[PDB]
Amino acid sequence: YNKIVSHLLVAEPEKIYAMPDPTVPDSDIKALTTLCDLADRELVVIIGWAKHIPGFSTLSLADQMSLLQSAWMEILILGVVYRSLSFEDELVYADDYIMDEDQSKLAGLLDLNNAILQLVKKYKSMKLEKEEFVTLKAIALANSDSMHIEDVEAVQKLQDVLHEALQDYEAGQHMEDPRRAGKMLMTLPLLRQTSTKAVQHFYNIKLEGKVPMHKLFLEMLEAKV
Amino acid sequence: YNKIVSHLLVAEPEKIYAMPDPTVPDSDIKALTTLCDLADRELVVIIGWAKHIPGFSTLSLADQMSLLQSAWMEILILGVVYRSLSFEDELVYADDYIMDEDQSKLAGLLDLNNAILQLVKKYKSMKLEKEEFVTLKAIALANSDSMHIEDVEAVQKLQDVLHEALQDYEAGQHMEDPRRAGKMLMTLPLLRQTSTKAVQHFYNIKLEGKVPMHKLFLEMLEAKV
Ligand SMILES: CC(C)(c1ccc(O)cc1)c1ccc(O)cc1
Ligand SMILES: CC(C)(c1ccc(O)cc1)c1ccc(O)cc1
Repeated sequence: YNKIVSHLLVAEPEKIYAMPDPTVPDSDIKALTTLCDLADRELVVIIGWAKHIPGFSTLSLADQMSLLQSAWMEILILGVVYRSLSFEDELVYADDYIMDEDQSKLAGLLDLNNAILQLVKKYKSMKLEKEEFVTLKAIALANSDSMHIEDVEAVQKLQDVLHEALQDYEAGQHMEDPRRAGKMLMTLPLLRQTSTKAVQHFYNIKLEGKVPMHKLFLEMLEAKV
Repeated sequence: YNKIVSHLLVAEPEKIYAMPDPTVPDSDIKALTTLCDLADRELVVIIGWAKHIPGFSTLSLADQMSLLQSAWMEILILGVVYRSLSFEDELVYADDYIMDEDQSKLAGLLDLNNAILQLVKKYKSMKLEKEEFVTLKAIALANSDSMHIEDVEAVQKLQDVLHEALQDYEAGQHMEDPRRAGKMLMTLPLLRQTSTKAVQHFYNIKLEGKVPMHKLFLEMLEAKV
Protein backbone atom coordinates (compact mmCIF):
# COMPACT_ATOMS: atom_id res chain seq x y z
CA TYR A 1 0.00 0.00 0.00
CA ASN A 2 1.00 3.59 0.88
CA LYS A 3 4.67 4.37 1.57
CA ILE A 4 4.19 6.86 4.40
CA VAL A 5 2.23 4.20 6.27
CA SER A 6 4.89 1.51 5.83
CA HIS A 7 7.53 4.02 6.89
CA LEU A 8 5.54 4.89 10.03
CA LEU A 9 5.27 1.19 10.81
CA VAL A 10 9.04 0.65 10.74
CA ALA A 11 9.57 3.80 12.81
CA GLU A 12 7.25 2.54 15.58
CA PRO A 13 9.29 2.41 18.84
CA GLU A 14 9.90 -0.55 21.16
CA LYS A 15 7.62 -1.00 24.17
CA ILE A 16 9.12 0.04 27.51
CA TYR A 17 8.44 -1.29 31.01
CA ALA A 18 6.77 0.44 33.94
CA MET A 19 8.86 -1.44 36.55
CA PRO A 20 6.75 -0.55 39.61
CA ASP A 21 8.86 -0.69 42.78
CA PRO A 22 8.22 -4.11 44.35
CA THR A 23 9.44 -3.00 47.78
CA VAL A 24 6.80 -0.25 48.04
CA PRO A 25 3.25 -0.91 49.37
CA ASP A 26 0.43 -0.39 46.85
CA SER A 27 -1.21 3.01 47.18
CA ASP A 28 -2.52 5.89 45.06
CA ILE A 29 0.93 7.53 45.40
CA LYS A 30 2.73 4.43 44.10
CA ALA A 31 0.49 4.03 41.03
CA LEU A 32 0.72 7.73 40.20
CA THR A 33 4.48 7.75 40.71
CA THR A 34 4.77 4.75 38.42
CA LEU A 35 2.54 6.23 35.70
CA CYS A 36 4.30 9.61 35.72
CA ASP A 37 7.67 7.91 35.62
CA LEU A 38 6.58 5.78 32.67
CA ALA A 39 5.27 8.86 30.81
CA ASP A 40 8.52 10.74 31.39
CA ARG A 41 10.51 7.98 29.74
CA GLU A 42 7.98 7.61 26.90
CA LEU A 43 8.23 11.33 26.14
CA VAL A 44 11.94 10.77 25.35
CA VAL A 45 10.96 8.00 22.95
CA ILE A 46 8.22 10.20 21.37
CA ILE A 47 10.71 12.98 20.66
CA GLY A 48 12.92 10.48 18.86
CA TRP A 49 10.00 9.01 16.97
CA ALA A 50 8.78 12.37 15.62
CA LYS A 51 12.06 12.86 13.71
CA HIS A 52 10.97 10.03 11.38
CA ILE A 53 7.78 11.72 10.21
CA PRO A 54 8.37 13.07 6.66
CA GLY A 55 8.80 16.83 6.83
CA PHE A 56 8.92 17.08 10.61
CA SER A 57 12.68 17.52 11.02
CA THR A 58 12.72 20.29 8.40
CA LEU A 59 10.46 22.51 10.52
CA SER A 60 12.22 25.00 12.77
CA LEU A 61 13.25 23.67 16.19
CA ALA A 62 10.68 26.01 17.71
CA ASP A 63 7.85 24.68 15.55
CA GLN A 64 8.94 21.08 16.24
CA MET A 65 8.89 21.83 19.98
CA SER A 66 5.50 23.55 19.72
CA LEU A 67 3.87 20.57 18.02
CA LEU A 68 5.33 18.15 20.59
CA GLN A 69 4.34 20.36 23.51
CA SER A 70 0.75 20.48 22.26
CA ALA A 71 0.34 16.86 21.19
CA TRP A 72 2.32 14.78 23.70
CA MET A 73 -0.60 13.79 25.92
CA GLU A 74 -2.75 12.69 22.96
CA ILE A 75 0.15 10.60 21.68
CA LEU A 76 0.63 8.89 25.07
CA ILE A 77 -3.08 8.15 25.39
CA LEU A 78 -3.36 6.81 21.83
CA GLY A 79 -0.56 4.42 22.79
CA VAL A 80 -2.34 2.98 25.80
CA VAL A 81 -5.56 2.76 23.77
CA TYR A 82 -3.84 0.70 21.08
CA ARG A 83 -2.14 -1.60 23.60
CA SER A 84 -5.51 -2.25 25.24
CA LEU A 85 -7.57 -3.23 22.20
CA SER A 86 -7.55 -6.98 22.78
CA PHE A 87 -8.24 -6.67 26.53
CA GLU A 88 -11.58 -6.10 28.27
CA ASP A 89 -12.02 -3.25 30.77
CA GLU A 90 -8.28 -3.21 31.34
CA LEU A 91 -5.77 -0.55 30.35
CA VAL A 92 -2.32 -1.80 29.29
CA TYR A 93 0.03 1.02 30.24
CA ALA A 94 2.85 -1.50 29.91
CA ASP A 95 3.25 -5.31 29.84
CA ASP A 96 4.07 -5.11 33.54
CA TYR A 97 1.37 -2.53 34.36
CA ILE A 98 -2.26 -3.29 33.49
CA MET A 99 -4.94 -1.29 35.36
CA ASP A 100 -8.39 -2.66 36.05
CA GLU A 101 -11.34 -0.80 37.54
CA ASP A 102 -10.22 -1.36 41.14
CA GLN A 103 -6.71 0.05 40.63
CA SER A 104 -8.20 3.00 38.74
CA LYS A 105 -10.45 3.57 41.77
CA LEU A 106 -7.43 3.30 44.09
CA ALA A 107 -5.37 5.80 42.07
CA GLY A 108 -8.25 8.24 41.75
CA LEU A 109 -8.27 7.74 37.99
CA LEU A 110 -11.65 6.08 37.51
CA ASP A 111 -13.24 8.91 35.49
CA LEU A 112 -10.17 9.54 33.37
CA ASN A 113 -9.53 5.84 32.74
CA ASN A 114 -13.21 5.36 31.93
CA ALA A 115 -12.89 8.03 29.24
CA ILE A 116 -9.86 6.20 27.82
CA LEU A 117 -11.89 2.95 27.80
CA GLN A 118 -14.58 4.78 25.80
CA LEU A 119 -11.87 5.38 23.17
CA VAL A 120 -10.84 1.74 23.31
CA LYS A 121 -14.40 0.56 22.80
CA LYS A 122 -14.88 2.84 19.80
CA TYR A 123 -11.71 1.57 18.06
CA LYS A 124 -12.64 -2.03 18.94
CA SER A 125 -15.94 -1.71 17.14
CA MET A 126 -14.24 -0.15 14.10
CA LYS A 127 -11.50 -2.80 14.22
CA LEU A 128 -8.61 -0.30 14.29
CA GLU A 129 -5.57 -1.62 12.36
CA LYS A 130 -1.95 -0.96 13.30
CA GLU A 131 -1.57 0.87 9.97
CA GLU A 132 -4.39 3.23 10.94
CA PHE A 133 -3.05 3.63 14.46
CA VAL A 134 0.40 4.87 13.49
CA THR A 135 -1.08 7.24 10.92
CA LEU A 136 -3.57 8.79 13.38
CA LYS A 137 -0.73 9.22 15.86
CA ALA A 138 1.19 11.25 13.30
CA ILE A 139 -1.98 13.22 12.39
CA ALA A 140 -2.60 13.99 16.08
CA LEU A 141 0.92 15.41 16.23
CA ALA A 142 0.46 17.61 13.13
CA ASN A 143 -3.11 18.71 13.92
CA SER A 144 -2.39 19.64 17.55
CA ASP A 145 -3.47 23.29 17.24
CA SER A 146 -0.52 24.97 18.96
CA MET A 147 -1.02 28.72 19.23
CA HIS A 148 2.70 29.40 18.80
CA ILE A 149 3.43 28.14 15.26
CA GLU A 150 5.72 30.24 13.02
CA ASP A 151 5.58 28.58 9.60
CA VAL A 152 1.86 27.74 9.44
CA GLU A 153 2.08 26.84 5.73
CA ALA A 154 4.71 24.17 6.47
CA VAL A 155 2.59 22.68 9.28
CA GLN A 156 -0.50 22.63 7.05
CA LYS A 157 1.55 20.87 4.38
CA LEU A 158 2.58 18.34 7.02
CA GLN A 159 -1.12 17.81 7.89
CA ASP A 160 -2.00 17.37 4.24
CA VAL A 161 0.73 14.80 3.50
CA LEU A 162 -0.44 12.64 6.44
CA HIS A 163 -4.14 13.09 5.65
CA GLU A 164 -3.43 12.02 2.07
CA ALA A 165 -1.67 8.87 3.36
CA LEU A 166 -4.72 7.95 5.47
CA GLN A 167 -7.03 8.60 2.53
CA ASP A 168 -4.80 6.52 0.19
CA TYR A 169 -4.56 3.66 2.68
CA GLU A 170 -8.32 3.57 3.22
CA ALA A 171 -9.12 3.74 -0.49
CA GLY A 172 -6.96 0.68 -1.21
CA GLN A 173 -7.57 -1.44 1.88
CA HIS A 174 -11.19 -0.65 2.72
CA MET A 175 -13.13 -0.34 -0.50
CA GLU A 176 -16.15 -1.69 1.38
CA ASP A 177 -16.38 1.55 3.37
CA PRO A 178 -15.71 4.69 1.32
CA ARG A 179 -16.13 6.81 4.48
CA ARG A 180 -13.70 4.92 6.71
CA ALA A 181 -11.02 7.69 6.57
CA GLY A 182 -13.53 10.30 7.73
CA LYS A 183 -14.78 7.97 10.46
CA MET A 184 -11.20 7.68 11.75
CA LEU A 185 -10.81 11.46 11.77
CA MET A 186 -14.08 11.85 13.69
CA THR A 187 -12.57 9.85 16.58
CA LEU A 188 -10.05 12.66 17.16
CA PRO A 189 -12.36 14.98 19.14
CA LEU A 190 -12.81 12.34 21.88
CA LEU A 191 -9.00 11.91 22.04
CA ARG A 192 -8.52 15.70 22.36
CA GLN A 193 -11.24 15.94 25.03
CA THR A 194 -9.73 13.14 27.14
CA SER A 195 -6.26 14.61 26.74
CA THR A 196 -7.49 18.05 27.82
CA LYS A 197 -9.03 16.58 30.97
CA ALA A 198 -5.90 14.46 31.65
CA VAL A 199 -3.63 17.51 31.49
CA GLN A 200 -5.83 19.33 34.03
CA HIS A 201 -5.91 16.31 36.36
CA PHE A 202 -2.16 15.74 36.49
CA TYR A 203 -1.50 19.44 36.82
CA ASN A 204 -3.57 19.44 40.02
CA ILE A 205 -1.48 16.51 41.18
CA LYS A 206 1.66 18.55 40.43
CA LEU A 207 0.32 21.39 42.56
CA GLU A 208 -0.48 19.06 45.46
CA GLY A 209 3.23 18.13 45.64
CA LYS A 210 2.87 14.58 47.05
CA VAL A 211 3.81 12.82 43.79
CA PRO A 212 7.42 13.08 42.57
CA MET A 213 7.68 14.03 38.87
CA HIS A 214 10.70 14.19 36.55
CA LYS A 215 11.90 17.25 34.63
CA LEU A 216 10.67 16.44 31.10
CA PHE A 217 7.13 15.42 32.15
CA LEU A 218 6.89 18.55 34.32
CA GLU A 219 8.22 20.74 31.51
CA MET A 220 5.66 19.24 29.10
CA LEU A 221 2.85 19.58 31.65
CA GLU A 222 3.82 23.22 32.16
CA ALA A 223 3.66 24.08 28.46
CA LYS A 224 0.11 22.68 28.07
CA VAL A 225 -1.80 24.03 31.08
CA TYR B 1 -26.16 20.25 -4.68
CA ASN B 2 -26.89 17.88 -1.77
CA LYS B 3 -30.41 17.79 -0.31
CA ILE B 4 -29.48 17.38 3.36
CA VAL B 5 -27.41 20.56 3.08
CA SER B 6 -30.21 22.59 1.50
CA HIS B 7 -32.60 21.27 4.14
CA LEU B 8 -30.19 22.30 6.92
CA LEU B 9 -29.98 25.76 5.37
CA VAL B 10 -33.75 26.30 5.48
CA ALA B 11 -33.88 24.97 9.03
CA GLU B 12 -31.29 27.50 10.24
CA PRO B 13 -32.91 29.58 13.05
CA GLU B 14 -33.34 33.36 13.28
CA LYS B 15 -30.72 35.38 15.15
CA ILE B 16 -31.75 36.52 18.63
CA TYR B 17 -30.69 39.61 20.60
CA ALA B 18 -28.60 39.83 23.75
CA MET B 19 -30.42 42.95 25.02
CA PRO B 20 -27.91 43.92 27.75
CA ASP B 21 -29.61 45.95 30.48
CA PRO B 22 -28.91 49.62 29.68
CA THR B 23 -29.65 50.76 33.24
CA VAL B 24 -26.89 48.56 34.71
CA PRO B 25 -23.23 49.73 34.95
CA ASP B 26 -20.72 47.73 32.87
CA SER B 27 -18.93 45.08 34.90
CA ASP B 28 -17.78 41.46 34.70
CA ILE B 29 -21.09 40.46 36.36
CA LYS B 30 -23.16 42.31 33.74
CA ALA B 31 -21.34 40.76 30.75
CA LEU B 32 -21.52 37.27 32.26
CA THR B 33 -25.19 37.71 33.15
CA THR B 34 -25.88 38.84 29.61
CA LEU B 35 -23.95 35.97 27.99
CA CYS B 36 -25.55 33.30 30.19
CA ASP B 37 -28.98 34.76 29.54
CA LEU B 38 -28.36 34.73 25.80
CA ALA B 39 -27.16 31.10 25.92
CA ASP B 40 -30.24 30.04 27.88
CA ARG B 41 -32.53 31.41 25.21
CA GLU B 42 -30.39 29.96 22.39
CA LEU B 43 -30.58 26.51 23.96
CA VAL B 44 -34.38 26.65 23.47
CA VAL B 45 -33.82 27.47 19.81
CA ILE B 46 -31.22 24.66 19.46
CA ILE B 47 -33.66 22.08 20.82
CA GLY B 48 -36.18 23.17 18.20
CA TRP B 49 -33.58 23.15 15.45
CA ALA B 50 -32.41 19.58 16.17
CA LYS B 51 -35.87 18.21 15.32
CA HIS B 52 -35.20 19.12 11.67
CA ILE B 53 -32.12 16.94 11.31
CA PRO B 54 -33.10 13.81 9.30
CA GLY B 55 -33.35 10.86 11.67
CA PHE B 56 -32.98 12.85 14.87
CA SER B 57 -36.64 12.89 15.93
CA THR B 58 -36.90 9.11 15.43
CA LEU B 59 -34.30 8.44 18.14
CA SER B 60 -35.66 7.79 21.61
CA LEU B 61 -36.31 10.89 23.73
CA ALA B 62 -33.47 9.77 25.99
CA ASP B 63 -31.00 9.49 23.12
CA GLN B 64 -32.14 12.87 21.73
CA MET B 65 -31.59 14.42 25.17
CA SER B 66 -28.19 12.72 25.54
CA LEU B 67 -26.90 14.10 22.23
CA LEU B 68 -28.13 17.62 23.08
CA GLN B 69 -26.70 17.47 26.59
CA SER B 70 -23.29 16.50 25.20
CA ALA B 71 -23.16 18.82 22.19
CA TRP B 72 -24.89 22.04 23.25
CA MET B 73 -21.76 24.02 24.11
CA GLU B 74 -20.04 23.11 20.81
CA ILE B 75 -23.16 24.19 18.93
CA LEU B 76 -23.28 27.57 20.74
CA ILE B 77 -19.59 28.21 20.10
CA LEU B 78 -19.81 27.22 16.42
CA GLY B 79 -22.56 29.83 16.16
CA VAL B 80 -20.48 32.68 17.52
CA VAL B 81 -17.56 31.55 15.36
CA TYR B 82 -19.68 31.74 12.21
CA ARG B 83 -21.14 35.14 13.12
CA SER B 84 -17.62 36.49 13.65
CA LEU B 85 -16.00 35.44 10.38
CA SER B 86 -16.10 38.83 8.67
CA PHE B 87 -14.93 40.71 11.78
CA GLU B 88 -11.38 41.13 13.10
CA ASP B 89 -10.51 40.24 16.71
CA GLU B 90 -14.15 40.69 17.65
CA LEU B 91 -16.66 38.05 18.71
CA VAL B 92 -20.26 38.60 17.57
CA TYR B 93 -22.36 36.94 20.27
CA ALA B 94 -25.29 38.92 18.89
CA ASP B 95 -25.85 41.99 16.68
CA ASP B 96 -26.19 44.01 19.88
CA TYR B 97 -23.31 42.28 21.69
CA ILE B 98 -19.85 42.24 20.09
CA MET B 99 -16.88 41.59 22.43
CA ASP B 100 -13.43 42.96 21.75
CA GLU B 101 -10.24 42.20 23.67
CA ASP B 102 -10.92 44.79 26.38
CA GLN B 103 -14.41 43.48 27.23
CA SER B 104 -13.05 39.92 27.22
CA LYS B 105 -10.42 41.13 29.71
CA LEU B 106 -13.13 42.81 31.80
CA ALA B 107 -15.32 39.69 31.88
CA GLY B 108 -12.41 37.40 32.68
CA LEU B 109 -12.89 35.63 29.36
CA LEU B 110 -9.66 36.57 27.59
CA ASP B 111 -8.22 33.03 27.40
CA LEU B 112 -11.51 31.41 26.44
CA ASN B 113 -12.37 34.08 23.88
CA ASN B 114 -8.85 33.86 22.48
CA ALA B 115 -9.40 30.14 21.90
CA ILE B 116 -12.65 30.93 20.08
CA LEU B 117 -10.77 33.47 17.92
CA GLN B 118 -8.27 30.72 17.04
CA LEU B 119 -11.27 28.81 15.60
CA VAL B 120 -12.42 31.90 13.74
CA LYS B 121 -9.00 32.43 12.20
CA LYS B 122 -8.81 28.81 11.04
CA TYR B 123 -12.22 28.96 9.30
CA LYS B 124 -11.34 32.37 7.80
CA SER B 125 -8.28 30.93 6.13
CA MET B 126 -10.27 27.97 4.80
CA LYS B 127 -13.09 30.31 3.70
CA LEU B 128 -15.85 28.42 5.57
CA GLU B 129 -19.15 28.51 3.63
CA LYS B 130 -22.59 28.65 5.23
CA GLU B 131 -23.32 25.25 3.66
CA GLU B 132 -20.31 23.78 5.44
CA PHE B 133 -21.17 25.55 8.69
CA VAL B 134 -24.67 24.12 9.05
CA THR B 135 -23.43 20.64 8.17
CA LEU B 136 -20.59 20.71 10.74
CA LYS B 137 -23.08 21.91 13.34
CA ALA B 138 -25.21 18.85 12.69
CA ILE B 139 -22.11 16.59 12.70
CA ALA B 140 -21.00 18.07 16.04
CA LEU B 141 -24.42 17.14 17.43
CA ALA B 142 -24.26 13.54 16.15
CA ASN B 143 -20.57 12.96 16.97
CA SER B 144 -20.80 14.34 20.53
CA ASP B 145 -19.62 11.15 22.26
CA SER B 146 -22.26 10.89 24.99
CA MET B 147 -21.58 7.97 27.32
CA HIS B 148 -25.29 7.32 27.83
CA ILE B 149 -26.51 6.32 24.34
CA GLU B 150 -28.98 3.41 24.04
CA ASP B 151 -29.33 2.77 20.31
CA VAL B 152 -25.70 3.22 19.22
CA GLU B 153 -26.42 1.81 15.75
CA ALA B 154 -29.04 4.51 15.12
CA VAL B 155 -26.64 7.26 16.25
CA GLN B 156 -23.86 5.90 14.04
CA LYS B 157 -26.30 5.86 11.13
CA LEU B 158 -27.10 9.49 11.92
CA GLN B 159 -23.34 10.28 11.85
CA ASP B 160 -22.95 8.49 8.54
CA VAL B 161 -25.84 10.25 6.80
CA LEU B 162 -24.40 13.68 7.77
CA HIS B 163 -20.81 12.70 6.94
CA GLU B 164 -22.01 11.53 3.52
CA ALA B 165 -23.72 14.91 2.96
CA LEU B 166 -20.48 16.75 3.73
CA GLN B 167 -18.52 14.43 1.45
CA ASP B 168 -21.11 14.86 -1.35
CA TYR B 169 -21.16 18.64 -0.98
CA GLU B 170 -17.36 18.87 -1.06
CA ALA B 171 -17.03 16.55 -4.05
CA GLY B 172 -19.38 18.71 -6.13
CA GLN B 173 -18.47 22.21 -4.95
CA HIS B 174 -14.75 21.91 -4.27
CA MET B 175 -13.22 19.71 -6.93
CA GLU B 176 -10.04 21.77 -6.58
CA ASP B 177 -9.44 20.28 -3.12
CA PRO B 178 -10.23 16.56 -2.87
CA ARG B 179 -9.33 16.65 0.85
CA ARG B 180 -11.53 19.58 1.85
CA ALA B 181 -14.10 17.35 3.68
CA GLY B 182 -11.36 15.80 5.82
CA LYS B 183 -9.87 19.23 6.50
CA MET B 184 -13.27 20.36 7.83
CA LEU B 185 -13.51 17.31 10.08
CA MET B 186 -10.00 17.97 11.44
CA THR B 187 -11.23 21.33 12.80
CA LEU B 188 -13.54 19.48 15.21
CA PRO B 189 -10.91 18.65 17.86
CA LEU B 190 -10.22 22.37 18.48
CA LEU B 191 -13.99 22.96 18.84
CA ARG B 192 -14.28 20.08 21.36
CA GLN B 193 -11.24 21.33 23.30
CA THR B 194 -12.58 24.88 23.57
CA SER B 195 -16.01 23.60 24.53
CA THR B 196 -14.52 21.37 27.24
CA LYS B 197 -12.66 24.33 28.73
CA ALA B 198 -15.76 26.58 28.45
CA VAL B 199 -17.91 24.10 30.36
CA GLN B 200 -15.34 24.00 33.19
CA HIS B 201 -15.09 27.80 33.31
CA PHE B 202 -18.80 28.50 33.55
CA TYR B 203 -19.27 25.70 36.04
CA ASN B 204 -16.83 27.47 38.37
CA ILE B 205 -18.86 30.61 37.86
CA LYS B 206 -21.99 28.64 38.83
CA LEU B 207 -20.28 27.51 42.03
CA GLU B 208 -19.22 31.05 42.91
CA GLY B 209 -22.91 32.07 42.98
CA LYS B 210 -22.52 35.76 42.02
CA VAL B 211 -23.93 35.34 38.49
CA PRO B 212 -27.65 34.57 38.11
CA MET B 213 -28.33 31.65 35.71
CA HIS B 214 -31.61 30.30 34.32
CA LYS B 215 -32.92 26.75 34.69
CA LEU B 216 -32.17 25.31 31.23
CA PHE B 217 -28.58 26.62 31.04
CA LEU B 218 -27.94 25.31 34.57
CA GLU B 219 -29.52 21.96 33.74
CA MET B 220 -27.35 21.68 30.61
CA LEU B 221 -24.23 22.77 32.50
CA GLU B 222 -24.98 20.14 35.15
CA ALA B 223 -25.25 17.28 32.65
CA LYS B 224 -21.83 18.05 31.08
CA VAL B 225 -19.51 18.63 34.04
C1 LIG C 1 -0.24 10.69 31.22
C2 LIG C 1 -0.42 9.34 31.93
C3 LIG C 1 0.34 9.33 33.26
C4 LIG C 1 0.10 8.27 30.97
C5 LIG C 1 1.25 7.53 31.27
C6 LIG C 1 1.72 6.58 30.36
C7 LIG C 1 1.03 6.39 29.16
O1 LIG C 1 1.47 5.46 28.27
C8 LIG C 1 -0.12 7.12 28.87
C9 LIG C 1 -0.59 8.06 29.77
C10 LIG C 1 -1.90 9.07 32.18
C11 LIG C 1 -2.87 9.89 31.63
C12 LIG C 1 -4.21 9.61 31.88
C13 LIG C 1 -4.58 8.53 32.68
O2 LIG C 1 -5.91 8.28 32.92
C14 LIG C 1 -3.60 7.72 33.23
C15 LIG C 1 -2.26 7.98 32.98
C1 LIG D 1 -21.57 29.63 26.62
C2 LIG D 1 -21.36 31.13 26.38
C3 LIG D 1 -21.95 31.94 27.55
C4 LIG D 1 -22.04 31.47 25.06
C5 LIG D 1 -23.17 32.29 25.01
C6 LIG D 1 -23.79 32.55 23.80
C7 LIG D 1 -23.26 31.99 22.63
O1 LIG D 1 -23.86 32.25 21.43
C8 LIG D 1 -22.13 31.17 22.68
C9 LIG D 1 -21.52 30.91 23.89
C10 LIG D 1 -19.88 31.44 26.25
C11 LIG D 1 -18.95 30.41 26.16
C12 LIG D 1 -17.60 30.73 26.04
C13 LIG D 1 -17.17 32.05 26.00
O2 LIG D 1 -15.84 32.35 25.89
C14 LIG D 1 -18.11 33.08 26.10
C15 LIG D 1 -19.47 32.77 26.22
